[PDB]
Amino acid sequence: DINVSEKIYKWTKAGIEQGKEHFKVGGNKVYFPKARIILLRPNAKHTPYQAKFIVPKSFNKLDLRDYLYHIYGLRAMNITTQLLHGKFNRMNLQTTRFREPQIKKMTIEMEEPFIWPEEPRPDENSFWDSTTPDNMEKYREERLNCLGSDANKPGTA
Amino acid sequence: SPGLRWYRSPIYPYLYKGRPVRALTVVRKKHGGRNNSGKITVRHQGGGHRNRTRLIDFNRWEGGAQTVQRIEYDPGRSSHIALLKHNTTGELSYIIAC
Amino acid sequence: MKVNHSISRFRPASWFEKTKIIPPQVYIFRNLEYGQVLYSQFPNFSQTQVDKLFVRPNWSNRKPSLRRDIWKCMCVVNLQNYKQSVHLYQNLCRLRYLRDVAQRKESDKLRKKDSNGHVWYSGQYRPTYCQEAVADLRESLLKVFENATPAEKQTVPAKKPSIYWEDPWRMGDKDKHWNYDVFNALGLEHKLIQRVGNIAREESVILKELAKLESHP
Amino acid sequence: LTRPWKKYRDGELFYGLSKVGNKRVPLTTKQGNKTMYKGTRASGIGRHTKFGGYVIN
Amino acid sequence: AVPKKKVSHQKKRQKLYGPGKKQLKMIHHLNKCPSCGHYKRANTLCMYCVGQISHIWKTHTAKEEIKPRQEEELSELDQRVLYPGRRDTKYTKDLKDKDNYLERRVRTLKKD
Amino acid sequence: ARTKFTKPKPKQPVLPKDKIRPPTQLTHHSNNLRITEPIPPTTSNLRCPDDHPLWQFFSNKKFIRSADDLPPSSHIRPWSIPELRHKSFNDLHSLWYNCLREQNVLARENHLLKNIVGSTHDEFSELSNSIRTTMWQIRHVLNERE
Amino acid sequence: KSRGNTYQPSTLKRKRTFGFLARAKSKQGSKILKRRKLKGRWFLSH
Amino acid sequence: SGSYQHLSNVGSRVMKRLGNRPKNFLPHSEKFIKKSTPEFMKSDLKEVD
RNA sequence: UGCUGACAUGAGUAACGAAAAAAAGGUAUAAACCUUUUCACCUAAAACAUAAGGUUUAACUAUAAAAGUACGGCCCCUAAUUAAAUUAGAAUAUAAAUAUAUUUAAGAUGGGAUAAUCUAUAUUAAUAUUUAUCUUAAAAUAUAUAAUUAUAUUAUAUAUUAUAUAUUUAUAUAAUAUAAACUAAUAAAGAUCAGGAAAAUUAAUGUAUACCGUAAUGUAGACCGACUCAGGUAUGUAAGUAGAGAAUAUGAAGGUGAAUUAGAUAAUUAAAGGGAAGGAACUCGGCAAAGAUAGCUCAUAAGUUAGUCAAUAAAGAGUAAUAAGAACAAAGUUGUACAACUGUUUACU
RNA sequence: AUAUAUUUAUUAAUAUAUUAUCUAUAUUAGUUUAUAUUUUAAUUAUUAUCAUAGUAGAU
Ligand SMILES: [Mg+2]
Ligand SMILES: [Mg+2]
Ligand SMILES: [Mg+2]
Ligand SMILES: [Mg+2]
Ligand SMILES: [Mg+2]
Ligand SMILES: [Mg+2]
Ligand SMILES: [Mg+2]
Ligand SMILES: [Mg+2]
Ligand SMILES: [Mg+2]
Ligand SMILES: [Mg+2]
Ligand SMILES: [Mg+2]
Ligand SMILES: [Mg+2]
Ligand SMILES: [Mg+2]
Ligand SMILES: [Mg+2]
Ligand SMILES: [Mg+2]
Ligand SMILES: [Mg+2]
Ligand SMILES: [Mg+2]
Ligand SMILES: [Mg+2]
Ligand SMILES: [Mg+2]
Ligand SMILES: [Mg+2]
Ligand SMILES: [Mg+2]
Ligand SMILES: [Mg+2]
Ligand SMILES: [Mg+2]
Ligand SMILES: [Mg+2]
Ligand SMILES: [Mg+2]
Ligand SMILES: [Mg+2]
Ligand SMILES: [Mg+2]
Ligand SMILES: [Mg+2]
Ligand SMILES: [Mg+2]
Ligand SMILES: [Mg+2]
Ligand SMILES: [Mg+2]
Ligand SMILES: [Mg+2]
Ligand SMILES: [Mg+2]
Ligand SMILES: [Mg+2]
Ligand SMILES: [Mg+2]
Ligand SMILES: [Mg+2]
Ligand SMILES: [Mg+2]
Ligand SMILES: [Mg+2]
Ligand SMILES: [Mg+2]
Repeated sequence: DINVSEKIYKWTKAGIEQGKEHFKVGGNKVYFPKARIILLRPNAKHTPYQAKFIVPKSFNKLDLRDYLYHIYGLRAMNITTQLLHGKFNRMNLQTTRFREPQIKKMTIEMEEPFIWPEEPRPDENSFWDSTTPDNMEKYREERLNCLGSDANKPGTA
Repeated sequence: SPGLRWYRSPIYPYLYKGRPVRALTVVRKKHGGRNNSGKITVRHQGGGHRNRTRLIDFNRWEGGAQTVQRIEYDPGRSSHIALLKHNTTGELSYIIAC
Repeated sequence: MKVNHSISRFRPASWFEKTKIIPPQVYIFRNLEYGQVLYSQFPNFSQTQVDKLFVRPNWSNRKPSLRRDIWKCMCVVNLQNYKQSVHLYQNLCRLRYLRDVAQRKESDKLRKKDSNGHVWYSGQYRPTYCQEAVADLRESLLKVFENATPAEKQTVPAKKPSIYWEDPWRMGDKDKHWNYDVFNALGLEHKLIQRVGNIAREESVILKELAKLESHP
Repeated sequence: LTRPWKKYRDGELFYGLSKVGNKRVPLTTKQGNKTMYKGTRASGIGRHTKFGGYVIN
Repeated sequence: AVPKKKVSHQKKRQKLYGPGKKQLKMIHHLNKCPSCGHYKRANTLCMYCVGQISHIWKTHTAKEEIKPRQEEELSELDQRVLYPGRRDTKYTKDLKDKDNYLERRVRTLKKD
Repeated sequence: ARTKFTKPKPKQPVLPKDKIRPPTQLTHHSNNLRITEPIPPTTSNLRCPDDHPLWQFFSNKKFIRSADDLPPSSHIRPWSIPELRHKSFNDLHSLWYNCLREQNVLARENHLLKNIVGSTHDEFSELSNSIRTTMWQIRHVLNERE
Repeated sequence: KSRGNTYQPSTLKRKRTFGFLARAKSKQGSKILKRRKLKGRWFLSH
Repeated sequence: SGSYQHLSNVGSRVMKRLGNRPKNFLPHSEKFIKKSTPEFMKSDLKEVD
């Protein structure tokens, strides 16, 4: 009489209305999970009703839903998985090349909107200043690459 | 064409133009003249048209009267084959046609 | 066999009143990868609609693909008549044609650019297309309503048109835009699609319930 | 000119630092024919179906 | 063909620096630019002055930049939520760093 | 090939007037539409709750904490095994989840620090390491209790 | 015709013939792996 | 510095080789480290393990 | 012609690898980067969409979004084939290693339900290679005055008008509407070279829909060739005009115009165009170059193994061409030696 | 059709200037065309590019 998609929709509606899970909870209970998730800054292709996380590679879509709901009360209406690639790198040419980690990221659809806080101004917070790190690296590369008479060339760092 | 000048083949208008009975045939596996070691043990044998081997009867144990339904060309041999049907039970069989 | 479906041809108001498969409405979908917008008369679409709407694609306005995950419903506009629904669909397609072929120079004149003079993008995602789609919807609705305005009780007061948005944030300023006398007189409202279920996956169910509500106002 | 700051041939590649390297590194999800499936230990949840679907346990 | 013996320092140096056609010539044909007393080449214009006039032309004929209204009247929070930042690759970083692979012309000396 | 002996083809047949079926659509789009400026989506239309559960990923609703906001290492210490020995199962469970939530906040701050600004302050890292120390102490205690 | 392009890459064949299992599932391949271990090589097989 | 390296432990062998440098070659790395840092950053004492 | 390392001579020489580019502005910074306009080049591609491969090279770290109905993989099933697996003391044989036969497991380049009026896979109740689409049919038209032929049609793809509804879902349908190509589903039928394997229905409950691929490159600067190498590399679409055609000419959209530029254009070298008088006098040799008087419809000999084999005969005719005025297909006879013929061969003399 | 200026207590004819000669439906599945319907969506004089300098007669 009712399609299974319609039945799923009424299931989710009933869950929200009754305040319980909007999904079916599994039987493999995990009392002490040590998984960590990383909230990410929105992209131009997302809407204020979406949030993206960096999650464990062995993580799952249902796992993210359950984790968010039970630990934070956030209801993810639709979850979507984006598993990234690992590019080859080598800290120097005289070392074995090895692939970078493959990071897993999931986007969740929410019910109420969210906008991140403002960027801090350079003078407000000490950790949020790229001048000192970037200048240190530029001095690093200049000193490592100054071969001959460039040692007397005035530096720009 | 020069390839048709010396092509002769007997024609039997009574032969059956359709397919054989599938239940009495098996796919014929091609070996290429190579044995279980993969080496050519019989030369000059190789690629050809896909074929099915027909399970024809050489024992004729059953007995009784059987009517020949049709005569067919069997690519796995040189003689024609005859499809039989038993008068009492109706089971179908293949034999060498005289 | 019955090769031809409802979504195959372009269906006029006579067809819509003969079948009554859906009430008078037009669907507008957003592409989650390229930011483009697709218009349809039905809750679904096929390759013919994509071909009709992306006629002259370039490295900026690439021709999108029919992978159902990247297509999502932006809005559902509910009108008072099948004539008006067809009129609005035709207006939207015509204005897309004007924007991409006939009057591309002025479309570009108005678009945003970054350094190097390219239309602003993040990846292959260009926000300007959704905004242009909303502007075209406003313009087409304005023309559609301007065409006919009985403003009298001939047989019934008739129902009031609506726009069901995926999210209130998509439409711009409600006062600097969407604040004209035609819309106010017709009583156009701006409603929202309910978020009480997996909207992306159960899109069809949600839209069908909305269609039933509109059919029985 | 690939890079406007290098007008002459000096050894720099179109992209990257080295064209060669070790190829005996372990594989991952992005590499292989369409038939290759490695996985991420994220789904031992249910049973595959005889037709191709998947039923959650 | 192929050399049969290594050429001596004498032979190489006299072959290269010996003949006068291979030697750079002192530039005698310099004079004073009438618009500014600086050095310039004879039967040639002065780059400082030519560029100055071209700069005047640019400042007086530049086409007004195009700043769309919908963008110029857009709030900072909306700009941040619609047009977020991004990370520039090494290629674009170097490309943006322009003063390390482009040289401006150098002024000549004042002729007195 | 088109030689010069070629003969032009005739025009293909045309159905007479009295037999042509009229089109089902007799009216079309308006020939007066004009290209209008795009309308950006405005955030003024949103009512974002201040108690949104995504704020639990920030401390005091700060984008990224300052050295002053962080807890000084002198005043902080991880839990001890004997102190966790006599905490009920509910208390250990709740402490575990509080630790995980704090670690998530520190994780996002540390990711922004090491990915965007690329600094080597390594403060959030050691703070999360202290939390992890408490966590495995809790695990040890529960195992030994059973 | 021209030569030099003898290596035509294909991960399927590369793994089937030079993969770790392709050697660990036999006497001879096991010996190759063991010899490389004894020499101390970092990478035993593709 | 966009690396994601702070999220996974990849190249364990190489990392251990770099972090367990032989003690008799330490001056080799000491030289580059010293000459690649500013005066207000460096100290005249030998880093210890 | 010792080995390694450093540095020389050739030498600031040869080269910078098929190529259309020019101004103005970004910038009194630019041949080389970006933008605009002009000009060109590829266009049955140098375009679009993909497979394989690869130092992510991409429109990038805020980064490539799937329950399925055009989503692939994963999974069920197997082909070729593989397997320290498998078989009363005893499967067989064997210097060891090991090799046979049988089972079982694995293994695509293959097969696998439903679905836009959108759909439902699970548990308990029984155990069809390959190839072709008629001389002849019926109406109305062009038809002639009995022709007979000239054709939609001698078979399918859908939308409108009317005869009806269960409070207009499925039908019985009579009319209206196609020019040339192509597609997937029928029906009938031709030769011999005779054309894969494998996993079974109703009921009652049941479905909260896992994992992985998804960027860009992909007749290539993003793979295999030691190079940003004129080489090698798998599919589908591939505007219109013109044609028998996917030939050839153009090129609408798209993409592009290149790690070399500006002058000058000696001898000489390469690729290309023209040539008075003569026409193989060159040379070992007509090597190279030149030579086409329809491409459609006619017509086409001697020999002959009877096969328009010779034959795409040669020469010739019809069709506007009469001083000529695109590209492409089409390059003459004859004797002899050898070999029946199509085919295969010394990857690189 | 836009823009500046008027013939009454948007705007008609002029001075001109700028931009365009499109789209969209039907004819049983898809592509092309052809004709109907919709729309303002045109038919004369010069010019250029490409086809070996595209081609032949001169110079
Ligand atoms: Mg996925
Ligand atoms: Mg023999
Ligand atoms: Mg869906
Ligand atoms: Mg390579
Ligand atoms: Mg791949
Ligand atoms: Mg090699
Ligand atoms: Mg092999
Ligand atoms: Mg020389
Ligand atoms: Mg020379
Ligand atoms: Mg030279
Ligand atoms: Mg310039
Ligand atoms: Mg061609
Ligand atoms: Mg063509
Ligand atoms: Mg491509
Ligand atoms: Mg799938
Ligand atoms: Mg199997
Ligand atoms: Mg397969
Ligand atoms: Mg791909
Ligand atoms: Mg793609
Ligand atoms: Mg080579
Ligand atoms: Mg190449
Ligand atoms: Mg062509
Ligand atoms: Mg063009
Ligand atoms: Mg390209
Ligand atoms: Mg070049
Ligand atoms: Mg020259
Ligand atoms: Mg001559
Ligand atoms: Mg002559
Ligand atoms: Mg002679
Ligand atoms: Mg002679
Ligand atoms: Mg010749
Ligand atoms: Mg004769
Ligand atoms: Mg004769
Ligand atoms: Mg020829
Ligand atoms: Mg021969
Ligand atoms: Mg031959
Ligand atoms: Mg040879
Ligand atoms: Mg051309
Ligand atoms: Mg030319």
